Amino acid sequence: TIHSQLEHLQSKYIGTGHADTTKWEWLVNQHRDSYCSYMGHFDLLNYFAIAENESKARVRFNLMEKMLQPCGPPAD
Amino acid sequence: IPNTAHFANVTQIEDAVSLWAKLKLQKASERWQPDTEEEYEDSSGNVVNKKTYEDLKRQGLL
Amino acid sequence: DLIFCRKQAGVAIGRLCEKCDGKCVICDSYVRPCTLVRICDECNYGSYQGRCVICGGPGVSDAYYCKECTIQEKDRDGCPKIVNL
Amino acid sequence: NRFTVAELKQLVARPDVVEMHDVTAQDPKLLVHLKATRNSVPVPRHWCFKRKYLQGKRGIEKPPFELPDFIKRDIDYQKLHDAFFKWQTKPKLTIHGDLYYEGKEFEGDLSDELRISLGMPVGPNAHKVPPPWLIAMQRYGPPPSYPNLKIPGLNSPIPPLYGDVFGTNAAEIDRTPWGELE
Amino acid sequence: MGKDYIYAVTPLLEDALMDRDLVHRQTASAVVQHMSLGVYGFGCEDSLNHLLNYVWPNVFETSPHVIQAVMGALEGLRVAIGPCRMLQYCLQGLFHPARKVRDVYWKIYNSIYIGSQDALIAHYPRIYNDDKNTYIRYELDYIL
Amino acid sequence: AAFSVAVCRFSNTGEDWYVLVGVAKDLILNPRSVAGGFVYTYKLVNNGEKLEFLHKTPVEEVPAAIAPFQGRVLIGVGKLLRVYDLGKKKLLRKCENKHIANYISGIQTI
Amino acid sequence: QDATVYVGGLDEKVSEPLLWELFLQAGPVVNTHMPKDRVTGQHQGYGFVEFLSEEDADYAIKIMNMIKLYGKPIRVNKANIFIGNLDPEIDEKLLYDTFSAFGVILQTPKIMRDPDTGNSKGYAFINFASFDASDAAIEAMNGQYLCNRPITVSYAFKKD
RNA sequence: GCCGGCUAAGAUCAAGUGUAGUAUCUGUUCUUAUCAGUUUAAUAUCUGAUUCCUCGAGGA
Ligand SMILES: CC[C@H](O)[C@@H](C)[C@H]1O[C@@H]1C[C@@](C)(O)/C=C/C=C(\C)[C@H]1OC(=O)C[C@H](O)CC[C@@](C)(O)[C@@H](OC(=O)N2CCN(C3CCCCCC3)CC2)/C=C/[C@@H]1C
Ligand SMILES: [Zn+2]
Ligand SMILES: [Zn+2]
Ligand SMILES: [Zn+2]
Repeated sequence: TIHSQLEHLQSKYIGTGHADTTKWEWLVNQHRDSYCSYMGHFDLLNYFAIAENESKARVRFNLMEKMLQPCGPPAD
Repeated sequence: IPNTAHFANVTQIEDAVSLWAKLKLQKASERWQPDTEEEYEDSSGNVVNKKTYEDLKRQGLL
Repeated sequence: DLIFCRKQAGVAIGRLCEKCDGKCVICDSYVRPCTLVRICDECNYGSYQGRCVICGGPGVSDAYYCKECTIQEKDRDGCPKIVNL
Repeated sequence: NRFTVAELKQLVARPDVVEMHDVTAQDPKLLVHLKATRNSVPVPRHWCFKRKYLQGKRGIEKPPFELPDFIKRDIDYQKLHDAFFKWQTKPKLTIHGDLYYEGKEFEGDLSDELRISLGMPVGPNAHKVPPPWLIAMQRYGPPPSYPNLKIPGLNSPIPPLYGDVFGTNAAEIDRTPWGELE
Repeated sequence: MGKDYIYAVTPLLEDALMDRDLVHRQTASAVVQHMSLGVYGFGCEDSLNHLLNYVWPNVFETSPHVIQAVMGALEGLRVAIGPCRMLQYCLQGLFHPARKVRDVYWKIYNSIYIGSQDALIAHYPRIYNDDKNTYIRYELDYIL
Repeated sequence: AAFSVAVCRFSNTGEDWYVLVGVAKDLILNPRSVAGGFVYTYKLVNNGEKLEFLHKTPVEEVPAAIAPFQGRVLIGVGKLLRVYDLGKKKLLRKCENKHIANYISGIQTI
Repeated sequence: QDATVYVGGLDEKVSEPLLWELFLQAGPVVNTHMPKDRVTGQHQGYGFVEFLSEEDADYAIKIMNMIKLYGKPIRVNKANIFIGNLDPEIDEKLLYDTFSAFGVILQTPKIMRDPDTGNSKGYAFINFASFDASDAAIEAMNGQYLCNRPITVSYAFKKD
């Protein structure tokens, strides 16, 4: 049953998929962990804050605000 | 219409001719056609008229 | 019913018995032990204080992950104690 | 409420990657788009077969194992070690996307042996010894398929010719690599 | 120590991976896994990609031991070869019409995703916006 | 918004130096949108101390890279790679490749 | 078939890349084909060289005609008396001109060809006007030195 | 495998033997048929309906 437990733990981790995963879930997952990776890495945030001419605190707050509904609301 | 991988699993005539029109338009668009795509400035005024194509330049230099 | 515990591991060190002394808990390899095993608090309590993580007999020495499991960061999951249901 | 092959071929930017079953997917537009990514080798092609990935034909009966050339040329001292690490060559390797499948295992200069079997003598120092195919080229003219080819007697001088080289192709920078060991 | 001997055993592993016997392919997969985790940071990616080209067709195997060895070899190649190559091998099957292909590919993808979730950020392919939803990541298109 | 700059000489002209500046027009970053682009040309006179405007050539996308090349200039106009010669009223398009993937961010020539 | 040239008269020293290497100076030979036998498993002396253009095949047929390759009369072409072991460089008109010195020919001769390539099989059949020309061919031509190929003339049908 | 075919290309349902595990063998049958539903990437599968000829018989 070790394989079955692995199949239950892999499902538990947030961001994993399965044969019924849609395009929307996949894309919002990669957008969300992209925003978290931007918040983590110090020189990517530097790049963005120089590009759009904003303070780094403002870019961080904008990314956190975008975290809620990236890619718009779902289908139907 | 040539036999290529694009025209596979296509069994009807009009579908084939329409997809051929589409592929023709796409490829003909994405090539580099120097005859109509080029900017020559003939020495007729030599400081004006850069809208000359590659054919009007020969007509002016003939 | 050979299932890992996979709970948050604490400060308790995993133990191995005389039969399992050189073994790796995850892949059962014997080559290059690399990382000390940690177990959760419910696996280390009362009568469960010193016990083999593989079988459950009286522990005699420290349990280790192998270098192969350490490279793949398989020491970062929960408690690796084998628990039967 | 599902596309047809020709209808979906009209929507996509790359119709030649569309296949029979592609119209039966839950999201064919994303499937065809991922099939066109500028990488990403395709599926192993035997998912729809019914022969368990091992074809029982093609005559797989063959030699067991051919060792490399370095294999053949105490048992051997550090000198034969030197030999094994001087003779070591890189084998043939396939690049990133070349998956294997059941079938894909079977599918002016002349050599000295052919010149010895044909009855042609060796090249002299200063004389004219043409091949018998050069008389037709001297009579009719140079071949239009290879105008840059040179033959001794017609375009190349007689003193040229050296060994088995009876012809040379004459086609009408800073190439040194940057960081390399000395 | 194996970094000097991968070129010598590659044709033998090729032969063993083309074989019909199941133990042959299972053991060759085990060898690939141990070799991959043995050389890591030593620049042996050519032979390992070549061998992945022969290991990958075995993902549609029903025998449990063979598929276990194949998963082990894939997770070793995830470390030695990198997650970008693995994602490139999984992309076209993630959304296949057949449910078997989707199950296998999503298992492999989840294994690739749980380890090195952060690196995958730089490897995802571009996906265009539709009428309803925005999918382009615009920040990465900035040019200083 | 200026994004590229180059100093070069053109073969059809003499030993005069020119400065080319690539400029975007009404660029939005998120969502990305641009109205167009321009290439400015200056003559760089008085022993390299003064710039004097010569003309201004419109392009349909942001020119992000400009590189001198064999007596002419290469320009990356968004996805497009073009060759440009100097003219009396604008820059004259000479050659073009249209198969580069997404967006040209740099051009280098040996 | 037009861009490909059929070569005849190849010995055991000639191989499949050897013909492409020898025909590389004449033109861009794209592929070489050698049909293997069923009893021996080797080439029967006849092969094909598929080039890119028809002019290269014409130059190879006009340059490598009646050549002595590997001790064999190799020749390239556009892809009751019995004569055996004849050279493929000769044609029907050439065989009719060679047979006109002994006796008078009744009609144009015919040469057998392979069902796969169609250039030359190895045997031919020719009919004379009278039996005196057949006896002169069996006395003189049956064993005469042809173009690097010992031919053998024999009677196709004889009644005891 | 041999020169498109000779039914060794697949599925299935009962029983026997045996392993830690995989398995191995026998009888079979294989719809030669149609429609509707389930389902399958598509098959498959399952769920239901559906007088004549010949020499007392057989076949459709
Ligand atoms: C596939 C083979 C099997 O799994 C087999 C090992 C096992 O199934 C049997 C059962 C059993 C109990 O008989 C196994 C025996 C165990 C062994 C032969 C291992 O030996 C030991 O346990 C001895 C002890 O635990 C530690 C010795 C040690 C450190 O050498 C250990 O091996 C290593 O860690 N290595 C491997 C790496 N090697 C190099 C050498 C350079 C510097 C040291 C580290 C790198 C050093 C030695 C044991 C090897 C045997 C496989
Ligand atoms: Zn381990
Ligand atoms: Zn124990
Ligand atoms: Zn625990």
